Amino acid sequence: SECVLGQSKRVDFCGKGYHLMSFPQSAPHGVVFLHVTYVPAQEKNFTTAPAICHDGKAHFPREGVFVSNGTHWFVTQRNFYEPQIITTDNTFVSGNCDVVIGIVNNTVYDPLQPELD
Amino acid sequence: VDCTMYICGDSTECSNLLLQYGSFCTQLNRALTGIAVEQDKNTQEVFAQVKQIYKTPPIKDFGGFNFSQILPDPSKRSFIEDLLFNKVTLQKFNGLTVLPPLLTDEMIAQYTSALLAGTITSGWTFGAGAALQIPFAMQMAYRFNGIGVTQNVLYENQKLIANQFNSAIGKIQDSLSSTASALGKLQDVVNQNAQALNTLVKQLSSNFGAISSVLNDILSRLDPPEAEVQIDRLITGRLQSLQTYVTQQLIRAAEIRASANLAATKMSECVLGQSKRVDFCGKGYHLMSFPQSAPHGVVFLHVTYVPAQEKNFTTA
Amino acid sequence: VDCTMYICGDSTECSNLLLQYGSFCTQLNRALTGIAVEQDKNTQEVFAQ
Amino acid sequence: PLSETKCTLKSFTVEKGIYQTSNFRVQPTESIVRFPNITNLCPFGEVFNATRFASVYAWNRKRISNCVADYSVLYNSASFSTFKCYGVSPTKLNDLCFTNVYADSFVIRGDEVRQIAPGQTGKIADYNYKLPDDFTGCVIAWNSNNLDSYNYLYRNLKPFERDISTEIYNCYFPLQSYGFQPTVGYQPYRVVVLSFELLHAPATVCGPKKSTNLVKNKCVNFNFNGLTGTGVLTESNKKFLPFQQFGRDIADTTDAVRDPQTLEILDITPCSFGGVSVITPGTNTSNQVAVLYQDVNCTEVTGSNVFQTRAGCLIGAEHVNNSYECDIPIGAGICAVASQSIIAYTMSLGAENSVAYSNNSIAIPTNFTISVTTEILPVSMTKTS
Amino acid sequence: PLSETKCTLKSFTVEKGIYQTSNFRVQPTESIVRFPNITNLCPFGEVFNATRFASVYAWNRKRISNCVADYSVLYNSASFSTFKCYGVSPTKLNDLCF
Repeated sequence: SECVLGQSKRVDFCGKGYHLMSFPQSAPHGVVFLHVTYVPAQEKNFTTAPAICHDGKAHFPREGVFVSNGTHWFVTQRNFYEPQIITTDNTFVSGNCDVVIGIVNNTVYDPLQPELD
Repeated sequence: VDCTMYICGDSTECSNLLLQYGSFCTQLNRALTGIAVEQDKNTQEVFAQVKQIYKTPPIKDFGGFNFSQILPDPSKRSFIEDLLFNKVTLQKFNGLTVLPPLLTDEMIAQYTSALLAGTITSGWTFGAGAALQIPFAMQMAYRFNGIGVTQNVLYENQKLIANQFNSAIGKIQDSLSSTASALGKLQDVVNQNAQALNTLVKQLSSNFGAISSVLNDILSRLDPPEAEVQIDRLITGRLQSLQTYVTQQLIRAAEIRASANLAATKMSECVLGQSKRVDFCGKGYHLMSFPQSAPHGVVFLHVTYVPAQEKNFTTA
Repeated sequence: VDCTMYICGDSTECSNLLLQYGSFCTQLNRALTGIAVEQDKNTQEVFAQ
Repeated sequence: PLSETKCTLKSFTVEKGIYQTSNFRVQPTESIVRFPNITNLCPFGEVFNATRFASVYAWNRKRISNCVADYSVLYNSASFSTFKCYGVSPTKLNDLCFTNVYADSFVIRGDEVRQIAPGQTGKIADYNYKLPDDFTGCVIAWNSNNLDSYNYLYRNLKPFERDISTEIYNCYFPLQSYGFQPTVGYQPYRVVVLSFELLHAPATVCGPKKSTNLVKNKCVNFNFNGLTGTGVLTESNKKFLPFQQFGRDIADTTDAVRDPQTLEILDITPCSFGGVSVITPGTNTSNQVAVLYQDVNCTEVTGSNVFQTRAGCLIGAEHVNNSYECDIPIGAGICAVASQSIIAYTMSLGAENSVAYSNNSIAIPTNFTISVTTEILPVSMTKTS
Repeated sequence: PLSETKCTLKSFTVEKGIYQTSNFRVQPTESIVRFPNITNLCPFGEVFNATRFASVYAWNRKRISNCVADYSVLYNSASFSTFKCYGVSPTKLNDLCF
């Protein structure tokens, strides 16, 4: 009921990994499930930070995490490496950036400013 | 148990008298060995949920959280597991024996430390593949965002949450050290099993209608043509008692299997991840869970988030 | 259920002839009271949420 | 050792695993007997060879104690008519010791000689003599009308009750007398009954046994004063009391006993027994087999290569050092075919790695793999009727 | 009652709770017996004190009813030889109605 008709979010209930789908199969005196699951591989390590100081404001990600390959900071989804320039359309802001423990200084873009020129 | 020895007790006459009852002895032996082998399956399904024996780093900078009272000590075993092992106050004489478990308490206390070291260091990930390190405050922010509260509410309040977690760990250690009847759900099982074995061993002082309750006595002062009937009475009584014991043990082992299944599911879905099931792991919104070994079970410590000091507003 | 009264029925000689059967009746009484307490715990766990 | 598997499983090929084939118990030897010191014949002649035996109203009783009683010198004779023992085997009374002996004697009819028994009704069974819902020693009735053929008289009473009054009890006296004359229904028989007691006090009367020497700290079989047992005898820190003859903890098994000849208290314990279990790598692979004695210190037994583990003693398997995955479970942290032998190691839980944890580093995947995993679940059983 | 608890639980100390110690029943008094009013003895002598006992070809049979019987006056004597009652105890026959 919960793995064939839908998609279970219960850990290790219908496979080893993240549940995508399931196919049932009959049997002599039972049932055989074949769970199709998604498993990440070929990980890489980056430098991270909880927020970002920008002109006295603290920028937190909207969906994802701040990563750095040594030089420059991008935003990714926490389950895959697909980096993107840090802008204002994907990082909300709350409070002055003196409280968060471990803020790094960096730049945050604003796609409206260049369109003004 | 050994049926031919519990019933007779090294009396060839009684052995011959009993051999004519079919294979009841082999059947009871089979049932008992079945449940004895199922117990190890229960244990390995609850605890062996991990693939590698993770380890904790020597530098402890977990954003201000104090995991010293749950992480193991190089003496064995953690401090809370030792308090648990102390909170419980638990033979082989005649046809009875107690097999040892397959996993020593050392290995179980090592499993419940691998799981803990993997939960503090990687979060959800090690239960779905390889362990992907993450600073603890960011993992806690992921969890907060999971329960519906934005992540900045943690980074603004990291110190207060660390202090509350430390004070709650202290509260649990005290409530364990002081209060009696802590692990009643395990003392109950131990007492039931021991009382059943006690009744079994005490059922050997009954006559069931015979002249005496000891077999070598009737063997001594009577003739085989008459000794047949007295030995038969004792034999049928002891057989009925052994069968009763085996059936009640079967029922109790089925119940214990259901409870170990519940515990395995709770480990898989509350320790390896974050449960969105209401009141499944704690009262409130689930953040994380830490397992702990026990004498004959497991003890979960669920860390949950509960709102307080609410206000009233007008809405639209 | 009570053993000594269900199976004997207030007969002193029957009770005497029954005392020689160990403690089967105490064990059955114990089992029955166990399931009674469990039937109480069931409602206590379902409704007192 | 292997063939017991092929027999316990009723097959010629058994798969891998660890089976329970049988038990083992170190059989005892050199059985001993331990009877009291006083060894003098008992005077049964001053009992059975009398002539003045009272009537059915005042049937006599005498006590016997403080001797050794040869019973096989009376039971095996043609001198008695009915020699019927209730609860005891007549050919065995030369091994059982008693606390006292009660010999009751009287003279009754040869027809009414059957009514001296528990469970019979009649005249003397209901008015003169009775036996309870239990056993007496034996009944011994011999025809003695040759030396008897009036002076013998007889009348709700209980077993072992005496009626001494002879009064008229509607004026009718109830008593009556016999007739002594060689003229079948009234031919008199001289009858006695022997009554014993078992395991209620120190015993003094029993037959000609040897009272052999004593042993200690060995699994021996003893015939200790009518109490027969098997086990190892040890010395006790405990002490009994002047009024204690033996002891026990639970379930009617004697756990300690004082001596009848030396007043010394010894402890009795069951001698080493246990189960045996055969770890086999499967017959299709090979035929060698390891064996383990459960809860046994193998100081008591083949012993080619011995390893003493928390589960028992293991023979036939080599204790290897480096942990591997678990092949065959043994218990208590041991698991067990590699390199032409059987090995017994300490199983390990898996690869031991430590994730590099830092407060400013993270690990993010770059590729992925989709997988399919099977899972089998039974839903029905056969509908037997 | 506390002694009955300490006895039922094989212990000199007992924790809280509610235990079942025993049953209870009001014992009856002054037993009664109610037999019919018709009390006129019947002649078992006209059965036993006879000589025309037919042979084993036509072994005679007679019926007895409508009386308060008297069984002791027969059983208690030494007149007979074999007195074996199948299913009943002779000393009880003075309490059984047929």
